[PDB]
Amino acid sequence: TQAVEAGEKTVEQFVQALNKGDYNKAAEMTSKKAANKSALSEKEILDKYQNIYGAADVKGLQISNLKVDKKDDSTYSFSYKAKMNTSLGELKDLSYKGTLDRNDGQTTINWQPNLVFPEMEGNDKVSLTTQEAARGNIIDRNGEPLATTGKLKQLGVVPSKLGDGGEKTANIKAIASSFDLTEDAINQAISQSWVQPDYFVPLKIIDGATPELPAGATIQEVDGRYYPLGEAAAQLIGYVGDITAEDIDKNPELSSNGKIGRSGLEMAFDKDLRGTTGGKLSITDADGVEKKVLIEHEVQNGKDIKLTIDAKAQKTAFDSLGGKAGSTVATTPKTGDLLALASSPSYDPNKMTNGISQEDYKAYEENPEQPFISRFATGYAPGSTFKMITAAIGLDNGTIDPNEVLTINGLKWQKDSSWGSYQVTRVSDVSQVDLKTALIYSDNIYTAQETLKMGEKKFRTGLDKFIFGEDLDLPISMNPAQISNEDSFNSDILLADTGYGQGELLINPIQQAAMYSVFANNGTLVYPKLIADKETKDKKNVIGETAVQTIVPDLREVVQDVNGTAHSLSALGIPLAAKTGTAEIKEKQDVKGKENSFLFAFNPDNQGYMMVSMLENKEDDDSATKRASELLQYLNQNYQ
Repeated sequence: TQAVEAGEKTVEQFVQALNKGDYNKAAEMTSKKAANKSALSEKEILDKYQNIYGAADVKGLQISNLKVDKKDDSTYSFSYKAKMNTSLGELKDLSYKGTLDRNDGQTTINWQPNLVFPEMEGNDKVSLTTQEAARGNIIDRNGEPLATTGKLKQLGVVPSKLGDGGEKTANIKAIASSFDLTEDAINQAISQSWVQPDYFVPLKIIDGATPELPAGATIQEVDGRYYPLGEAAAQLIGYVGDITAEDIDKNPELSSNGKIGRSGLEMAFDKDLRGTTGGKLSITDADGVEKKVLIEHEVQNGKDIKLTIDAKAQKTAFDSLGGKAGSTVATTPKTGDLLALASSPSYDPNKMTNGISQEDYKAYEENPEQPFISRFATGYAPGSTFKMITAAIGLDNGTIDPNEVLTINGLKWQKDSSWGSYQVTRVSDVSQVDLKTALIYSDNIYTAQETLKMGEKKFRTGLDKFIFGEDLDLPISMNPAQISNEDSFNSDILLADTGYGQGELLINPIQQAAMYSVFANNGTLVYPKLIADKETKDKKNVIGETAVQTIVPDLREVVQDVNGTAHSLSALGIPLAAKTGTAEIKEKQDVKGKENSFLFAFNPDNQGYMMVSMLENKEDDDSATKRASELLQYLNQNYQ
């Protein structure tokens, strides 16, 4: 019994050493090389495991049903079931067997080639054939492609057919002036270490028709990942890169030759898009005559993911931002379909997945506007557009009388001298302000006063009926929206700021479009939806239908009244209920004050579309309303 427990522990340590990849550690637990003892030396056992288990990318060896008994005074037989993960899948129901040797004070494994794979004997080889799986496509709601696998035009040069001295410089300047590329860049490419005289040196992917090819230039068609929309949806879709040795160490079922998504949806749906590697792992004899086929299954190409995105709306929404910092979310508020998730500025996913230089990538990672940020999923303060929610809450608890008129003098206001130097600021010096006037002129002083009259308790009771703290069911990496840092404001100033949407509030544009959807469903919140096949989830009785029928007509006047903040949208001549907003941002790291411009708009007649747009750190005389003329036309025409 005492010697039997050491045998089991030896087997346990042996499998553990194999599971952690330490083959030398496992090989040093084997007995001496002999006929009935071990079959190979320690170094030979190391090489056999490293070669065989490394070719199949074996990882995660786990055992069960371990039984160690006794055969003689020094031989102890053992047996266990085992399972492992390979490049083709999981090998299950593996019946291993062997013996041990307690010659001295140490039990050692009588190593045999059947401890690699069950039915291996003598000098049996292992063969692994694999067929790559084609990565699936990402399409919009109408089948238009957002991420596909197509043929690309690879522009490159051969240093031998280029020239010696003079002709080489002239052709490089000709291949540089014809394809828009630095003359020093072509020389740096053809002079790298790996380059040999008669090699094809790739340079740039051409997305149009082939221009004139000077001497040495040649195009070679290669298949690779292609993104039609380009930077317009680079943050949403993401990109794919070459699979590295560490990625295979993490997941052996990846292709050691394929592509893996690095960000966005290409990464979120990498398992559903990469497919499963087909092939056959088998045990062959001395040559290539197969004995036992361990694993085998046909190749399964990746599935296709169909999004709710509208391809043209996504392109229009991104281009409308004009390269500035901001985001735009367009939805169908009754179903939650995400028609567009634009984020600007952006990067080139085609340049990212093909040939990207360490200089252009550094330019993408140092731009203070940070193009890599998915701004539709980044938590921001909602701005003065949030007064709608504060008003809708005030109408449900009877705090806000739509006809009651507050008397406000000036542009700054504070409850008490206790506030110190902080004052709620408004842009329009309107004396007699009621609810309708406050929404037209975007009066923060009205909202700050009604919020304080409402009280923290009633205000949070209305806010808690929304989606604060909820993790949305979307394949987009996101943090849930918060009302503040803690569950209590503990500051009348912070409560007033939260009234008009800029305290410790953090709500990303997707969560904003969710909360604002109540105005298109009579107080019923419709969760956003990105996958076309999913069902519409809703949250009924968020705000009162009385509040919606009171605020939406006022939101119409935001566009129709000549002093409305969105009156420039009346140029469209379409039914529009809209709301604008601003947000002042100034932390300790900020130089001066940075302002964010917001616009919320939707069709109040048919509820066919809804739009929220933001301009982060706006330039002077710039606004989200200024750039929303085109997207609103498209959504009004194509989504009734």
